[PDB]
Amino acid sequence: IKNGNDRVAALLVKEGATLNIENAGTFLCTVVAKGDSDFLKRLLSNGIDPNSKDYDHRTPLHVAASEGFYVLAIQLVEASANVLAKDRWGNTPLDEALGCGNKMLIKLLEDAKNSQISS
Amino acid sequence: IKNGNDRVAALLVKEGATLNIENAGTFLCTVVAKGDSDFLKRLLSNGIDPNSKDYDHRTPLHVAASEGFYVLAIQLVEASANVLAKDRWGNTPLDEALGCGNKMLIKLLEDAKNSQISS
Amino acid sequence: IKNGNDRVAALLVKEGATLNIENAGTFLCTVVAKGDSDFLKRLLSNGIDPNSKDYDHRTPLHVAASEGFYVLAIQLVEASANVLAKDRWGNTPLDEALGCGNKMLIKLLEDAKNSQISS
Repeated sequence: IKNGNDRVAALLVKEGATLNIENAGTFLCTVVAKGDSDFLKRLLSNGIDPNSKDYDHRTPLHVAASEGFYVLAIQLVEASANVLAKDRWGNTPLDEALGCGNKMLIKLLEDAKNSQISS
Repeated sequence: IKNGNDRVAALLVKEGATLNIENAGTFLCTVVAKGDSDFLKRLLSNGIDPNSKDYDHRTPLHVAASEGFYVLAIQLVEASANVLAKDRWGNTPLDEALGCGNKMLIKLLEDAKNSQISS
Repeated sequence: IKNGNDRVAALLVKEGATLNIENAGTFLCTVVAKGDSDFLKRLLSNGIDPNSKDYDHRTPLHVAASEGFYVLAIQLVEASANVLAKDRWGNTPLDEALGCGNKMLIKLLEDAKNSQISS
């Protein structure tokens, strides 16, 4: 997936494959810091957990909501990632997006909040 | 350095080798979580820059303050990694150290912060 | 858009064309320096996002506030590019608009800021 060879990657999972890496919460939030949207597309297709905690129990939304990757947030929420998490000092990802200020993210956060409320 | 062969590292620095890695701050924010103080000492042996910050602008002082360490903080104090730099959340490491607790290390951190401010 | 042929733009958007550029936020700062309001008005016809910020985190409201414009200030008011976002220097655009002057536009900006805050 790093080299973008999905054809072999597709048949690799068919025969039985999985991702076994450490600090995945810290690793993935580094990827979203660079801003590359192509890289995160094929990771979620292989079942990677999007709610993995970082070194400070920081969800990827904490990095995502602060900077405001509204477009790079639809793919993550397609995996039913939790939005009721907390920051290191205590901050909801939906509240984190609201604090920074983003109308597009607020609507997305409200939809996530509505989905979370509906459960 | 990773393999622990400090003896052979003397020839490398004598030859004129230098340390240069990408996202150094993020690397510094997870080794403290690992707690490899002995391996951390070798990092300071080569004089690596301690002012590196991650995507969240969190210096190693910030995570150490949250971790509530004493021996590592004293070792970090020897490295002299800034005094009080606001992170993404805007909380100074001195405030984080006081808020976290560890009065045995907070008093040392406060004395170090006062000395750093005076200097 | 650059050549001013708005007639072919209607067919292009009907075909489903998208406006994506790199370092977009910096572009909205230099255009208002040139004062091409007619060219700027065409940009909003395609629904370009006005919340983009440069490397200094300066929204188009910030540079317009320093520029002390009135017609453009009325123009970006309809764009609704946030209310008051701190820049690298930490100065809100409303504070910058008030500090710069232009009471003819500052009063309109203050009313727009008050309306944006209420909304």
